[PDB]
Formats: sequence, structure tokens, C-alpha cells
Amino acid sequence: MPKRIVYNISSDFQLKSLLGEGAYGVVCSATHKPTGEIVAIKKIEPFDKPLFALRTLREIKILKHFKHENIITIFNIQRPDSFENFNEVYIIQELMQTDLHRVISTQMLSDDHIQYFIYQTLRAVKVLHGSNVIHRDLKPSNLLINSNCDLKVCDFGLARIIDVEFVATRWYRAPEVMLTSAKYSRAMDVWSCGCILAELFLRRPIFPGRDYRHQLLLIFGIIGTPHSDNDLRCIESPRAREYIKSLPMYPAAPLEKMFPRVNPKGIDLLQRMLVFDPAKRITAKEALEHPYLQTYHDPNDEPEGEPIPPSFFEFDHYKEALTTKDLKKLIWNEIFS
Amino acid sequence: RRNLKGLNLNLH
Ligand SMILES: Nc1ncnc2c1ncn2[C@@H]1O[C@H](COP(=O)(O)OP(=O)(O)O)[C@@H](O)[C@H]1O
Ligand SMILES: [Mg+2]
Repeated sequence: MPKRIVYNISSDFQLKSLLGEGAYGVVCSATHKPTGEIVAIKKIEPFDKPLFALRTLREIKILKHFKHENIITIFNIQRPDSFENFNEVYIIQELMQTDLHRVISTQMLSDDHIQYFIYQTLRAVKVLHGSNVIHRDLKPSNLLINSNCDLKVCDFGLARIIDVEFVATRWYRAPEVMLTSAKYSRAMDVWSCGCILAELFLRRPIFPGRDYRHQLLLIFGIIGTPHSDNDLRCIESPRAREYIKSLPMYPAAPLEKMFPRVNPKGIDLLQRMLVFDPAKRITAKEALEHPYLQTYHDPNDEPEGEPIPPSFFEFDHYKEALTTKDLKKLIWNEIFS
Repeated sequence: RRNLKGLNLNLH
């Protein structure tokens, strides 16, 4: 608990431990002394640039909207004592014990744990997708975990509604997104989930590219290089098509041979997630129905969600960009509702 | 609810 970490919240809270620290968010566990409850508090300074406030607002609205076992629970947002003195946002959430990046880094997981963690991840993705929401930044550190193996997705500020920026880690980015201006889609999240499932099997990232070029080499070295015009149907950009054509002609790698001790049903699911053509990639609902996850699948207990209209993030579509003060008011409205 | 096998992680 570094002394440098300062939270301008009620003295009823006593910070306990620093859980995460980045340019956008700082997350600490803290004890709410009056009740004894230990919670997680995510602090964000949203007002130096609109970009930060936009991420904050998307995050808060998505957290408040969903009530799902695999989406981290928001308890409340602290109330500033005045609009003039509102400089940081403090999101109070249910406290989880760790995250999946730390778990994969420190624990040997059985095939049963892997089934269970990817099942829960996909169950969260299914409700987001059925609500026309894509996360766009799925990776192990954004999957929160308790010792009983409960898993909940977090970090929703890069989400978008189907129909300078913070950029999702390239290691989990779908190839069509990296290649084209392609309208981000549900399939991009399924690709990231395939990278997560592979990371669970390998105990390391499957495509740790050093840069754009290396990322594509690593991806195609495993899924095979697209070469026929049909293979390239989803790539309109002439620059992108020529670049793919300049790559070595890799065949799809025989994953069952490379990783012979992995459950073959797990490899099959993984292969269906890491497909180049987004229209042929498995959906989250189909993945929950896959044989690898039969132990946990229940078609009557996998919430589909309800569509959210683009206007839910109307602030992202203004002819004239909203000002920081404009966004401060929209965030205030979420805190007090 | 469906953690049939009582899966757990020894986390400290
Ligand atoms: N509710 C929570 N309980 C426990 N740890 C959390 C919680 N929320 C976040 N964390 C920890 O903080 C890290 C960063 O949180 P995250 O919400 O992803 O913010 P950032 O936008 O800075 O990536 C997570 O990877 C996790 O280790
Ligand atoms: Mg994060």
C-alpha cells in the first residue's frame, strides 16, 4: 500500500492493498470501516482529456446495466461533495481475490479448471453479445477470479455497441481488426477468447507479437495463411490484401500434434475460435454448446441479454466533440442515478 | 452453482 496512492474518499474507508496501477485506472482493496466489508475501489482521473472521460462513462454505464454472475458487480460510485471539487471517479465493486493472468502465471490448472474458466468467460460474452455489446479488450487480466473459481469479466470502457484512443493489447486482437478498418464485431471477442483458451492450455500467450508484422506472422503460422480469393473475401483494403499475399504460405498447424496432452475436445473448440474468417468463427452461444464444455452447459441458465441501442453511447457520435465539462456532467448523472 | 467438482485454487 504505497503512500503515494491517494484516494479522495470518505475517511470511513481505509485502503488495504494496491491491486492494479495503470495510466487509466488504479485499483485497491479497502475496508469500509463502519460495516467491516472489504471492497475493491477503482480510481480514475477522467478530466485531463475527453478520451479518459469517455472510457470512464462507457465503463460505468456497462457496469450499471448488467446484473450477471460473470460480470463484476458494481456496488456504487462515490459521491463528490461538489461539482467544482469533482476531479476523480471512485467505482466501488465487489472485491475478487485475483485475476486470470496472475492465476495462469502462478498455478498449474487441471483440464477441469480450464473448462470451467473458459465456460464462465463465454457465458459473460454471450450476454454482452446478445445485448449488442462487444468488449474489445478481453484478456486474462480483465477476468477476475476467486478461490472457489468464480470468474467475472471487468474493464468495460473500450466496449462498443454494434451499429487518439486506448488500444487493446495486440496479442489478443483478431486478425481482421489488425488488418482492416473492419467494423469491430462479436467475432473479434470470440477470437480474444480463443487466445485466452490457448493461454490456459500453454500457460503463456499463444501469439506474443513484438509488433504488427510479427503478430500477423505468429497468427498465420498457426491458423494457416489465407490465399484464395475466397480466403480473402473479408478483406476489402487493397493494401491489406497485398500484405497478406507477401506472407510465407503457412498451412494450418496440427495443434493436436503440437500439444498432445491437451484434451482433444479442447483443441477442437480452440480451432473453431481461431478461424481467420470472422463469419466462420464459432459464436459464444455455439461455444457454450460445444462438447468440451458439456459438464457446465445449461441452455436454460445462460442469459442471452436484450439489445441495447447505439444511443446508449450517444456521446460518442456528436458532430461536434463533447467538451470535458459536457462529459463531467454525463458522468455526474450516472453517479447520482 | 455448477462447480460440481468443487474446483478450487489455493490462493493466499
Ligand atoms: N473488483 C476487483 N477485485 C479485485 N481485483 C480487481 C478488481 N477490479 C480490478 N482488479 C485488479 O485490477 C487490475 C486492473 O483493473 P481493470 O479494471 O482491468 O483496470 P485497467 O483499466 O487499469 O486495466 C485487474 O487486472 C485486477 O488485478
Ligand atoms: Mg484491465
